[PDB]
Amino acid sequence: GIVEQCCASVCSLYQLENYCN
Amino acid sequence: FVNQHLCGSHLVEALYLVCGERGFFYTPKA
Ligand code: NA
Repeated sequence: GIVEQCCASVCSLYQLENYCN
Repeated sequence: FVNQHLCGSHLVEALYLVCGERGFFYTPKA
């Protein structure tokens, strides 16, 4: 999930962009 | 600025800036 992928570990543009509408 | 640990309001603020007009969904619960 996003907190696991971007808080608990380092985020990426790819990940953030998967949550954009 | 996105390749770091982004938590809480810091993460929503990155989503707000990267996504723009597109908007996003923030689901912490998952
Ligand atoms: Na990560």
